[PDB]
Amino acid sequence: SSMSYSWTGALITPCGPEEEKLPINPLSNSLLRYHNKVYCTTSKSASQRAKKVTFDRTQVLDAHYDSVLKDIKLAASKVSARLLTLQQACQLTPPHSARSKYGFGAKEVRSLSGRAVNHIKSVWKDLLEDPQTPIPTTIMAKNEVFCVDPAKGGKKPARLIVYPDLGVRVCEKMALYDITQKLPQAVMGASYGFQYSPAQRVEYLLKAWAEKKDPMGFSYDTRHFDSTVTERDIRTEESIYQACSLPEEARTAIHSLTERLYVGGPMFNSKGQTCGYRRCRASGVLTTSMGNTITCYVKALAACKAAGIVAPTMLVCGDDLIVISESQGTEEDERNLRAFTEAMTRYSAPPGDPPRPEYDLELITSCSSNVSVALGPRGRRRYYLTRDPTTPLARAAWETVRHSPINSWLGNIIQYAPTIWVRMVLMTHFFSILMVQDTLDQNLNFEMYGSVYSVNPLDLPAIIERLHGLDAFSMHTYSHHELTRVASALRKLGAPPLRVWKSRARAVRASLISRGGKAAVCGRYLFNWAVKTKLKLTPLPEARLLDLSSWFT
RNA sequence: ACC
Ligand SMILES: O=c1ccn([C@@H]2O[C@H](COP(=O)(O)OP(=O)(O)O)[C@@H](O)[C@H]2O)c(=O)[nH]1
Ligand SMILES: [Cl-]
Ligand SMILES: [Mn+2]
Ligand SMILES: [Mn+2]
Repeated sequence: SSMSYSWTGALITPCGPEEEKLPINPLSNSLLRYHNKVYCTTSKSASQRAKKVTFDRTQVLDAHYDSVLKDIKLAASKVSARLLTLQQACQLTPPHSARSKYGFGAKEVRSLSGRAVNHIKSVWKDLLEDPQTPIPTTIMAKNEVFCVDPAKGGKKPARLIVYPDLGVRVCEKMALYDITQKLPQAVMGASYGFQYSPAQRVEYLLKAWAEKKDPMGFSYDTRHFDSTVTERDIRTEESIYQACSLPEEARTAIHSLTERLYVGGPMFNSKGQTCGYRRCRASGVLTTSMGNTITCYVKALAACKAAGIVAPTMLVCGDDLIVISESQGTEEDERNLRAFTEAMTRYSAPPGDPPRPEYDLELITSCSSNVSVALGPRGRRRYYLTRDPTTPLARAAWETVRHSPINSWLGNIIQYAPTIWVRMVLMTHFFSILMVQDTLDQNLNFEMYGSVYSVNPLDLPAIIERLHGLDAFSMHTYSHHELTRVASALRKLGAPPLRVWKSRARAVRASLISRGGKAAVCGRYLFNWAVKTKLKLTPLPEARLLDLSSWFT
């Protein structure tokens, strides 16, 4: 039995000055009017979060768990992984990664400066030689943007981010980067959710649904997952990494990282003051995503067995889970789900919201998204991935000296291209703004899973065809759920309604077309929905030539 | 902060 955290009373402090909202939002004040509703989480609310994630865990495992873990270790044993060289690990450091306390930053790391390389040499040697001394961490509040929600308390408190010095972060990669690239896929196979594009995720869920004689589905998410992860879960994570075939030196670093960093340690705020002690997942270590996903998978698969879920097909992404299985009748389904939740709760993975069984695929939300349905160019049902557009619209209106929301618009257009809210609202706004700026042909960054991809706005039609298919330009007759949710979100943020967007889009389309070239292709393909007499849209040659593999894997 |  253990407390997730203990605290000294020292504040969780900010890094520098927190971003200020301005009196005019010139890029987004034609998108929506209720800018008062759009806020960024700050260190100010960090103490409120701290309180909500500090609690006593008392975990109890059973034979279901023991049996699943056994099978996972076995599957792990088929993996061979290597150390990264110090230098390879250095080059995987993101360009703005928070600098070391020891006199260098990401720039020096990525260029293999001598002082940075030498410091990292001594960090690595010290990991091989001291398997015990706790490694210090910094605790920080995440800054992210949401729309106020009266129901859910108004403003969400900032999540807590916990990470070690840059020098240690490089070492983590040396020991574990290769494992992060191989282990989840080896132990989960098709259940590993991170490997799928939106269309592929959709295809997978539909496939799973059609395979059952009488399907039932549900989603699950753990409340404050990192805080629920126990010291023992983390040692079990090690035992799973150690089941791979590894060179001896990696075994030793992995063990030291586990005991000195991953299982816990002292936390300092940005001012250097002792803040607390952690006995749970540090979100910010290399193993955050792999560890979350695997430990979620272990618990959830064991809980399925404990609950009597028949013929489970799982999709797991971090602490986000969908299970599609054979219905045993709604009465047993409901009982089985309570047993599932009970087992997860024993396993120290308690729910934010209790799960419930569903028998219609539209009604299952996971990873903030859900499958919906519309009609394609030949009048066939077409399934696609959508989500509540509230957060995307709020982020679309985050505009400060330090931050442009244009990249946000782009990321949503790519990921959610077939949706009614992207097609009618975000595409219309994006193209209008860039045209008026005369920056249509300037490349933008599309950010995904921490990676960044340079995209030209005028290549979107090819990109969208490749990622979502040509159907993405002719979806119509969207679902009641989706029409309702979109209209409501637009009202809530003070944006024009869909019919006004349709009028704006007509004019955006005509302006694009009038420019000829790739712009006119954007107009014809991306806004064929806006005109009375549809055009016949044919496969784009450039789309065949595209390889977008890495974007969603 | 990590993916
Ligand atoms: O910016 C983020 C968001 C989430 N997570 C990790 O993913 C887990 C699940 O996140 P979720 O969105 O379900 O929120 P939580 O379960 O933390 O309340 C977290 O506990 C973190 O370990 C993270 O590392 N960074
Ligand atoms: Cl069709
Ligand atoms: Mn969660
Ligand atoms: Mn989650």
